Amino acid sequence: MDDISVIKNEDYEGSHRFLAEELLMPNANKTDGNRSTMFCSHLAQAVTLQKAEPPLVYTNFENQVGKYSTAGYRKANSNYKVIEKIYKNDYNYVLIVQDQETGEYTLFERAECEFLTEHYGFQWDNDKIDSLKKDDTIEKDTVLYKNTCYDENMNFGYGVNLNAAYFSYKNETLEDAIVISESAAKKLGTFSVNKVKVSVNTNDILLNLYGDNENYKGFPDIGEHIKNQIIASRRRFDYNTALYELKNLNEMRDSDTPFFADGKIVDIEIFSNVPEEELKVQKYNEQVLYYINKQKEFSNNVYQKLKKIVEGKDNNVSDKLLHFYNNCKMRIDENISYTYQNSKFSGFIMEFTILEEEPLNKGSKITGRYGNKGVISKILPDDQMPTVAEGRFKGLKADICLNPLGVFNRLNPSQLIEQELNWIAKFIRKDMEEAGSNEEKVSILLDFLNRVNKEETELMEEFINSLNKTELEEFLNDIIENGIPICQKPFFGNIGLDELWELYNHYDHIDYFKCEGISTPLIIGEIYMVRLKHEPHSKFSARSTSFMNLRGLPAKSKNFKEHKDLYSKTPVRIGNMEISNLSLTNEMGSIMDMLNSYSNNETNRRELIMQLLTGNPFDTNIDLSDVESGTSKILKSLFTCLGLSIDDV
Amino acid sequence: LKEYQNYYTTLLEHFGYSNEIKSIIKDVISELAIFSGDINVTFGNTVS
Amino acid sequence: MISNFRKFHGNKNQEKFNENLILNKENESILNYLDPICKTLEIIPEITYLGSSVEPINKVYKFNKEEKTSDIERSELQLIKMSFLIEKDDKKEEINKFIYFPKLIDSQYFIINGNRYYPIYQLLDSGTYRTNKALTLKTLLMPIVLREKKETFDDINGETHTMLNVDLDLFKSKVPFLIYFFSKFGFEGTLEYFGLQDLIHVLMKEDLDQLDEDEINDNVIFMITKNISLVVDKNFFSNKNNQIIIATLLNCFNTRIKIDKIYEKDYWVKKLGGYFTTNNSNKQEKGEGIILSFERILDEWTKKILRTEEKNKEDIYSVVRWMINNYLALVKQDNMNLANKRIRLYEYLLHPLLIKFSKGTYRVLNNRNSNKFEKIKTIFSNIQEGFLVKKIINNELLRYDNSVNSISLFTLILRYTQSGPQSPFSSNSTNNKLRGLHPSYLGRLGLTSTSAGDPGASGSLTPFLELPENSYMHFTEEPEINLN
Amino acid sequence: NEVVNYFIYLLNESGINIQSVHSELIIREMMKLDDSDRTQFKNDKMPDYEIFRITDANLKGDSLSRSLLFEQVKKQLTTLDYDTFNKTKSSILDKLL
Amino acid sequence: LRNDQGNSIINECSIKQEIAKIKKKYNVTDEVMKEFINGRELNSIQIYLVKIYYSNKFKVNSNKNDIFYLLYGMTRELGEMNFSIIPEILSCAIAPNVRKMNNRKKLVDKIIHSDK
Amino acid sequence: MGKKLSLIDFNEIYNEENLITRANPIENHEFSDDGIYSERIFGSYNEDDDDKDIDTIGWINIEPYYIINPILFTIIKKCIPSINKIINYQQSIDQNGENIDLTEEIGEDDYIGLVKFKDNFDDLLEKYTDKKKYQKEYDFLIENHDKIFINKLPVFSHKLRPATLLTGSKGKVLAFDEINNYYNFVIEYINQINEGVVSDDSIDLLLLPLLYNMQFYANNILTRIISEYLRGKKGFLRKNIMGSRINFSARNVITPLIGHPIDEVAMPYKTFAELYKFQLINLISKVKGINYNEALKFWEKGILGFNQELYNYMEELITKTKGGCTFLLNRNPTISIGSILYLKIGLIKKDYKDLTLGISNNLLSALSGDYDGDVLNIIPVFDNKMKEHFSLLSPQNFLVDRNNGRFNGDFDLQKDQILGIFILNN
Amino acid sequence: RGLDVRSFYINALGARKALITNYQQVRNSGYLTRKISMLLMDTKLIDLDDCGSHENNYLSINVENKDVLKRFSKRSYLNNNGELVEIDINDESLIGQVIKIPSPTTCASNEGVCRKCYGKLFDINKDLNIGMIAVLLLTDPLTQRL
DNA sequence: TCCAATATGTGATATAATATAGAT
DNA sequence: ATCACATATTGGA
Ligand SMILES: [Zn+2]
Repeated sequence: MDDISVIKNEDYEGSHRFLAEELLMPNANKTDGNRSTMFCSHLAQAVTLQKAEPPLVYTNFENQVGKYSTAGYRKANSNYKVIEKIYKNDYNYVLIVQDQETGEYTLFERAECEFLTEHYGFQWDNDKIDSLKKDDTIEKDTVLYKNTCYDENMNFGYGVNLNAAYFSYKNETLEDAIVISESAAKKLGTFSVNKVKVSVNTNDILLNLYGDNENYKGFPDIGEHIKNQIIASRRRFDYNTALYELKNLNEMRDSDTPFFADGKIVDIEIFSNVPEEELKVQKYNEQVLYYINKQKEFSNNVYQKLKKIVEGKDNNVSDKLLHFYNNCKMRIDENISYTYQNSKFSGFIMEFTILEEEPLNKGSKITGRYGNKGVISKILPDDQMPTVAEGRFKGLKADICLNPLGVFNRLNPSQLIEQELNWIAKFIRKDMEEAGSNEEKVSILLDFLNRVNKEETELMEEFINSLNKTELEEFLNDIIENGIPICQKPFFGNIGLDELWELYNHYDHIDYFKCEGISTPLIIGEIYMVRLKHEPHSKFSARSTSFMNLRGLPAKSKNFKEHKDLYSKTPVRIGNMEISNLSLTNEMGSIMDMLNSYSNNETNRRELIMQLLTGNPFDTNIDLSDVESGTSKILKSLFTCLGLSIDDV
Repeated sequence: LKEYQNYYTTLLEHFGYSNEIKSIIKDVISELAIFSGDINVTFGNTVS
Repeated sequence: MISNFRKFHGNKNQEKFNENLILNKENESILNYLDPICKTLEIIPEITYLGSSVEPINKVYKFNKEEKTSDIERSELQLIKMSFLIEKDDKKEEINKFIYFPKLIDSQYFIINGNRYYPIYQLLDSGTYRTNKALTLKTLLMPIVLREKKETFDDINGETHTMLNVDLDLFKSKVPFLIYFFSKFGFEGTLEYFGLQDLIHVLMKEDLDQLDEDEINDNVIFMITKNISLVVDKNFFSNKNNQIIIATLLNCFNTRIKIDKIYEKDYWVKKLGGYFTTNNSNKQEKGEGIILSFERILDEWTKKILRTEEKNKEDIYSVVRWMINNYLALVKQDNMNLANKRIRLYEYLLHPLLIKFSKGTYRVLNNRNSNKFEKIKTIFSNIQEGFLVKKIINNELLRYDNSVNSISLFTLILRYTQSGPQSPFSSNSTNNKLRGLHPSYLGRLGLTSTSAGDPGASGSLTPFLELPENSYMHFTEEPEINLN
Repeated sequence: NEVVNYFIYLLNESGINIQSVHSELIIREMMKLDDSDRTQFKNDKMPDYEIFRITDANLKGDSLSRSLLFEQVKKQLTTLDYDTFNKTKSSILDKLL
Repeated sequence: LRNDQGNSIINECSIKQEIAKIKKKYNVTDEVMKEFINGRELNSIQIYLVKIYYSNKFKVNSNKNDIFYLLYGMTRELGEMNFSIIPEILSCAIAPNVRKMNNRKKLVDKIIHSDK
Repeated sequence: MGKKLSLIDFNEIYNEENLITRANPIENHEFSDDGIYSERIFGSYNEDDDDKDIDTIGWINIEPYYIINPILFTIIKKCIPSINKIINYQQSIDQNGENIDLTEEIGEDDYIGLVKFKDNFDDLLEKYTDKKKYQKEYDFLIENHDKIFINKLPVFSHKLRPATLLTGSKGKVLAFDEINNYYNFVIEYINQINEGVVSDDSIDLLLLPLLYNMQFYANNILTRIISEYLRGKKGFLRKNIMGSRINFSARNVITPLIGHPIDEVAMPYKTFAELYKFQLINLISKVKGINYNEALKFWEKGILGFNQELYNYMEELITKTKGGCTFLLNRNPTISIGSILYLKIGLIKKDYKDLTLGISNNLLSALSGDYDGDVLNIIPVFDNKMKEHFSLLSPQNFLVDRNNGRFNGDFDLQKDQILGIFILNN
Repeated sequence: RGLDVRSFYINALGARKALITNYQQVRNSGYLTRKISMLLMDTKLIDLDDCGSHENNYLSINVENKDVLKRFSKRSYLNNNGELVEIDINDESLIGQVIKIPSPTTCASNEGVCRKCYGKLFDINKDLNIGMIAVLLLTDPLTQRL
């Protein structure tokens, strides 16, 4: 309607106040709204990358996004002086500090990883806080610990830069799929952190899964890694079964309850309501006693060292420091009792933080900045991929290969634009490398930049003029090898079709790359790639026999959440529409046998399991009984309570 | 290409809708798809 | 180094985010929003609101042998003391009750029960929002809705006129607003409250015969009955917004009527009580209780958030007068224009406490033949320290941190949602308009930030947005229509 | 005679390519014969029939399973408006009960 | 949620396989098992010993006939070994008025000092 | 052949052993064996020794008083309007205490009571029935006059009525569905009606409203059973009678597979291992000469990491099975033909990390799906007869388009294969 | 070439419309296909050449255009001699005429549809359930096209 | 006097993965 | 809360 008439193009000139998420998308002017919405969702679906790189083609609004998002870095807002450092573990310690200006006392804790939810989290770069010792000084702006997304100069990058080409690789790119080289797969690796809790009571005992005959360890130490994908296993102890089951405590038995997780331990916390003396007696829980004494000694240290600070009347302590001191003092205090879910628990409860590096796998989704979703179809050797063997760029290989069929139909031209600009940037860098004069190099660079974005050209002129000759040489060399930054702001300052036309007509030498064994000359160029959360491990499920509901029908269990099982074991539902589609086969008897043996009837299920367990493995023929199904029994009872009874005519 | 389907249809009518001729149609589809993949990787396709 | 140039370019960027908007969650204080909910209980004459303040959190642990227990799950919370005073039959008791409330962590999060919960801004209309054949103002508990009905009334000369009769649907009954105003002030006092004592009159048939032809030429006459009639000035009838009042008045009068019955306030109170219940003996008491409840529909927070002149914000009757006299203009307003909308944070967190208080006070008001002090005590009998936290979590008012990455600016900090307490949005289809985008959203709300699971219900605020300072977090300092 | 033509014309307007035999089956299942016997079609003139909507067809039909397992269980079991007690016709879906 | 069925079916089928092996190994008929089971009541120490012998192979089933078949098989296989008293213990029946043997300090200390 | 809805008379079904006398479910901090959660009658939640099926039904005996059958109540409401005022009892009194209602504004039939209603049911039915609109309902009532009034109320198994006796620090908690309350209510009422001698004349105000409230509670019980347990997606009818949660099921992502037949797919390690676990245990028990539990131990060790022996067993099973270790693959929603396909496993993937079903590209159009990562459901088919029965969902049977009797283009070349063939031939 | 801020608003509004449409159709399609499938699940077929259906009872259809003629393939119709004869889709002589055809709706067999009323397609589709084929063939293109 | 329109009220019913927890 | 379905009054004819 005419309401949109209020929108005046002159009012929003040189303005980006209407853009929000789209600010991270270069050439947002050219992308369609659907792909932009997909990008906004992808930014949430993104995962932290171990080898995060600043974008080659950027909007310069990215570092602002990184700064104002507070979950990745920690900044000591005031000037501080390190009062003390106390170690809980080698991976986790605590720093007590004091504001030099205000005089208040505050606290800063470190850890190797931070967990967000489920199996999602990230590793930390704790080198700045680890360099700090007692009586050192923290400035007003200092990154005590940072994520891998931020580099040394606080530049923020949510993904990697990968050399891409639009190619049809043996029809492995049908619809939208990506084939990626192993070297590029290394750059697309992420972190996986899990907080798994194993609860032990007086009935159950741990098993010597880790160690030898002299050393009894039921769980890995802090530095150790997980073996056989089992954090621990527990056996219920009863005097009747103790004579035979307790012997060979080192090996697993069918009665044991195992707990599955994979990675490296980084923090273990044990809460024990058992008397410490009884643990001293028990050999199987000796490691638990050792870690309990470690936590108690750390709390004793913090009490002894911060009593003067907390209990000094003419002193100010932050609420965080006060709560920390109070919790540690409660833990060292006598008659302390721990409750889980508002219930006093028997035995103890152990919480493990486990960190691993998970790489790129088939079925994992990686996308660009323009809604170009893709599923990794094949991870191939980097040699068995398009290689160019003509010209100066010989030996260059494509890191990823994308589907070229419907690039125009997806209404996302910015993908092609970024690829083209990085492709011509390759030629600019090569021309710079061939020249032997630094002035010639900066002249070529300023020419290309002025052709793309003029403001970046002015800023680079200022930056180069300010640099020392050695610093300028380092700048030039790293630009030649690593790549040149090009700025394509989302809405104003982007490079359009006519600007690219001018660029292509000026640089007459630039032409399509001729690759080995490929008739069509194609273009390879760096584009930005981010990794999405959806993965083959996310929704994988495999159930044969699992826990049955109270009604005798299969149902899901919380075992996968509690890390008691490796895969989901979640039952699929056969919908009513699925029944209709299956009814195409007029063998309703076979469909009813399927549903009865798999779910409705217990006798048919037991018969099926027995036939598959004993008999001929290669030829399986089953005979099923005609006993009424449990679903029919429940129906009969419900209708009986209604006062109606279905009877066959 | 549009006529290919017709051929297949006539095939189904020529051999009396035999199960074997249906198996052969599926085999032809698989082989033609493999050769299509070969043509696509050797003769590249690109948008720019 | 390339990193140096990237940092330099980033620092030299002209366009910058509004830091104050990013840390606006720090600006909101719990006591300011908590005071009106506590004041709601002053409906009961015995209850007096002493006040609420945060109890000191500087308490330090001491070595004890008391066998105290601590949960494995860690929760960072604050404690709020609420102080009331209740006096019954010259016996006064001072009541103090403490409630736990989430404490802000990292300037944008709460930690409760070992889980990361992040608060979310809710988008809601400021006041007098438009719905099909109705204008609605949302109070703390009971929303006041005014519904319009197209009616036809024939002139004494025989020429029919089409007008609009408006009525309130409060307490599950369609009652004309003039009935409420008649019960409060009487028909004469109602005409004087609207300043219409010179414009409208009621007279006898013989008096009508005595009137000259020039007065009939300058007035419009509608005979209520054959015996009694009503006269309204022509200049008043020329305006349709004024025709609304005349149509409501015509709908109020009945065929069986008397001049002294019109002069009787008790007749209006009885008609109201009859609207709500059919028991003739208690109709007066029913109408009196209804008028009391109508007085209590308005809340002070609603008074403050309303942008109208304070003269119209004195009491509920002033608000109804302002709405009715400007009904035609207020009805013709955009529901999605951001100037007519606002964002709120801590307000929806305190709503369960308000619901509990309202239940208790409804119990005390409806109590019959029992000790008032006892029921007043029952109001604050089961108020527990963990009530607010448990109700916040279980009612899923707070959103769990499902973040997958380190970027929190766009997934948590700037997230706005239409769903929530007092939701103007629902999964029903007719609400489709709310899911769409409006031109006034430009420069203030993200255009492509919607969620695929529930389109339009969720989005993200633009970082460059600046809310007017000291404007109650409204998008605009002044509404869409300025009543020129 | 006119609903089949309307169906075909609307199918052409929509571009949906489905053969009219399947559409004729779809329309046939909606209609209910007042005699409820197919043999009356062998007679000289068309028998008495009434065409229903898709929801009313199985609810007003004579099959118990496809009606109970579909929609409006409450009104079927409580009231005889659908003549549910008189239904005796069989169905493959009966085996699922 | 109740316990899963599959693993219990595995264990039960293992028990059945073991009793079939026992029947085929010694050419046992129903009459020989009847001779071994004639007027035999369930004994707690006997089921404990049977659990001990097959503790590595499976878990004991609830049906008494299966336990008695396993008893005869254990008796034969133990008789093949030099063990002698335990098969005879399995064959006889325990008394209802079970009397625990008083602690023998000499015997207990002799066993404690024993190398085995 | 066919199914007929039939009224049932509880008088023949009633068993005195399944009689509930205690309305209060808890007794001495444990569930009462005479309550609605009776373990002796209904069974035990987690005990195999109780051995009580879900088919067990319990009874509440309201003798010697009778009640309207709730299921028929609605019908009666149409035949006799304002039946609620008739069954309810109300009387007024003077200061002296004489009944003073005088029946000025109420019909003589109203407010008589449920016992008077049963005594005067026939004449009242003749009074209020309208033939024009309710002749069929009146005939149905005549045919089933015996089922109209009943004295015993059934209550279904406690395993369907969830009841958990959870323990809390401040206090113990009992979690139950609302239906239980209603049941208990009924019991309480009948007890308070039966403890007083029925032969001795008592005040009607103390007894008749109790009967009316009992009728209301029974009506609500029936209504709640229909509106909660037996209707909708949540209802047992749609959820588990037609559909069901299926054992031996898997959920996998899809990825393109090349150089293989169209009906042959590549299956990951973990999914095939768990789905075909019992057959693999059989094969291991036969090969290694060990009992089945030790074979389960070996499978448990092989499911953790890739074991060459286990993969050799898997490929042996894939090669030597008669039907070919086939399965059914479906993409939700199954709103089109070809959504479910009867396919064959031809390869077991050798990488534990790779967990993607390798499906052929030509199969995408029939499934109406793309490589967007959405999970497809896999249901393995074991029985050979079932294999020959579900082979009608094989790609060969869908090669012929059922609309035209021609070749189905959904199984023809996709757009990329079309580009390749076009480059080759044109 | 680029875009303007007003054009960007229009584009984002269109994208929101698309998402809303997808969300609502996700709910509608299942309901429609469920109703039609539940009704047509019990359609059957029998191997009887002639069901005795009256020739006058064979309903009529108007060959208005070419698509209407395309709908009927492997379909019978009565010539002017009075004998049932197959319909050839290629012949244009039938256009502009109204033809009475043996139809499934006029089948007189209660056990199932005869070979005449279904057509020559019977032998092709006798392996699968007929009503399910029909409901799927109607419901897939309609929802996808919407 | 009747009636059709308006109005009120009754009733079925609803996607897709998913963070939990009322005195002595 | 959307769609259906059914009564209850009431202004209208
Ligand atoms: Zn026929």
